[PDB]
Amino acid sequence: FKKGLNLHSIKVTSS
Amino acid sequence: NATQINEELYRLLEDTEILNQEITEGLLKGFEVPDAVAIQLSKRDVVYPARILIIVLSEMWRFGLTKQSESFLAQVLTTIQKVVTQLKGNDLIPSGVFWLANVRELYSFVVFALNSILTEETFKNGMTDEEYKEYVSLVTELKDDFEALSYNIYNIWLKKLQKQLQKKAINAVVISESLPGFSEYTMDDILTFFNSIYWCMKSFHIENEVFHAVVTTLLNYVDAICFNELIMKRNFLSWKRGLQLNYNVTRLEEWCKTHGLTDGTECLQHLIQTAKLLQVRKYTIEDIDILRGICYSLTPAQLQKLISQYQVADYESPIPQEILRYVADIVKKEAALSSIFITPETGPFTDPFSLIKTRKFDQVEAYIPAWLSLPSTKRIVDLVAQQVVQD
Repeated sequence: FKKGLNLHSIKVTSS
Repeated sequence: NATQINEELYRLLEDTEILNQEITEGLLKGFEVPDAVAIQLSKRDVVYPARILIIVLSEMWRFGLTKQSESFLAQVLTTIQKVVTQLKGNDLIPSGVFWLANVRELYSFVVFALNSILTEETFKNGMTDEEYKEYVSLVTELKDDFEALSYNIYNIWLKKLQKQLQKKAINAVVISESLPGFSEYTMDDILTFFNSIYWCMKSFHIENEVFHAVVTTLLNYVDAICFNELIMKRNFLSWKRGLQLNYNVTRLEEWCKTHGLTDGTECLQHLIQTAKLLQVRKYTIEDIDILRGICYSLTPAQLQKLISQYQVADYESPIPQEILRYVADIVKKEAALSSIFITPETGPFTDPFSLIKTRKFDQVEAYIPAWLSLPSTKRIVDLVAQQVVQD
């Protein structure tokens, strides 16, 4: 059981 | 397919023989510094390797690829420090500053990571205490790692800058003569040097405290080496030379004042007082006591040396013997109460960055510079974009 580490560091923007 | 994104991405981050090659040899060693007088640069045009590294590292931590991320970061640290170390020539100032930005950026991220692990309840609550202990240990060790890296590259860079300033500023400040209406480095080269540092640290969004520290250090260094050059000069210390010195020093002070520096004067003090000593009248005992009043940073022995090697010009009254006798008596008096040189600050120095509140980390957009030739990394980022869209 590893939940991992999901630091939501990355974003996505579309114009 | 969205069903096979995280899978492929995983299989990309798992290969640290390809990724490490592209990252350390292509991204890091094959770095290109952007153009900085008044040229505006977005923050994304400067710290692109930092951003990429942050992406790869984040996605590695997401998948629990711990050991691999550890190897990755080890080789990254080694590579960055090596790159900064090999810096020489005209690129010394910009490249250096460039890296000083990137590393700093990285540091901030890691701090954020740690501040997420300990503050946010969801992390400490959502996984085993053993795994949590592992992650805390890892991230902390990484934070300290980047701290050490920034310290290293700062001191390396600064030492190199000093090594060039010693090669220019001695001849520029002491020997170079350029007075208004009186008629191989000059003062313009020094001003161009400091201006390069200023515009580089400005255009690359560097905190001004670092600039303050760097320039203060370099100024004190210049003051020291130039004073230690002057005091051993003979058949040279004339009133004209004092005027010239005062002129050059004044130029530097002007640059400091017109570029934010308030404490620029205290750094150059010995040179200023030296020029003042070479300029003022020294014919009476009262004039000598005045000289003691003005030259507070100069020791009596240094005053004695300076005066004793002063060159009297034609149609100028030579310094009386009573005066010299008085000086020797003062020096004796001071001995009754350790060298005549000033020890220059060669280093190491405290990292200024380790005194500033670390930049609050904000979400990095998935992007890799199109001009780069890094296939795997680009594929990684491209996949990451779709991943974030999916979530």
